[PDB]
Amino acid sequence: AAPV
Amino acid sequence: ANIVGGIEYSINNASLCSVGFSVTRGATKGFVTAGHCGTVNATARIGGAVVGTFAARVFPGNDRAWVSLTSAQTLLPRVANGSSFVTVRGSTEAAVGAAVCRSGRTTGYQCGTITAKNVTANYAEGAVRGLTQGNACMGRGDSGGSWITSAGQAQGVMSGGNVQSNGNNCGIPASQRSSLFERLQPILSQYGLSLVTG
Repeated sequence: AAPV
Repeated sequence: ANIVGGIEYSINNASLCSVGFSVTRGATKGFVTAGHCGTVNATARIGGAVVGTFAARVFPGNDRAWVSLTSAQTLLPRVANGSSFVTVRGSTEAAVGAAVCRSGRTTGYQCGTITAKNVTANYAEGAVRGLTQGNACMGRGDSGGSWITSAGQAQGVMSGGNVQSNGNNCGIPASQRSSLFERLQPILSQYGLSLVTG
């Protein structure tokens, strides 16, 4: 998961 | 500038994010967005012009912020859908299984359903807990942008999720997407904000  | 959910803004002349929703805090105009988009006092620009500054933020742990705007800005109860708009009516929170759409400057207006609540994202900066998951696609730059039902109930603001190598998750099937938003209700109560509605 990554911000966006 | 006219403040519409989903439109681009820049932060300290550097990062780009998307507007969540027009709000007021008493007489102060604002918009909600993602916390990871800016630190307190960072300068927001739209259309080349300064529009305001980050008033408050929480990220990680949560992923929320609001930008405090000059009085010259025009708050609107609207979210971009192409060149149309979705009218913002309220903030009734939809259940798992509901249809929902999101709006942002990279992938535009995308729709899907709510698939899970209370999801943790293990971002490099730290965990962000309590996020709602949908299967509308999204990509880099959509952060902060509106999540809203068709009937105008504002759900939250884009946080993040399973970005693929192309910068989005639009190229994988819906069943494989994790597109996560910060719920709107805790943002509104934390900061004492009211939606602008129409």
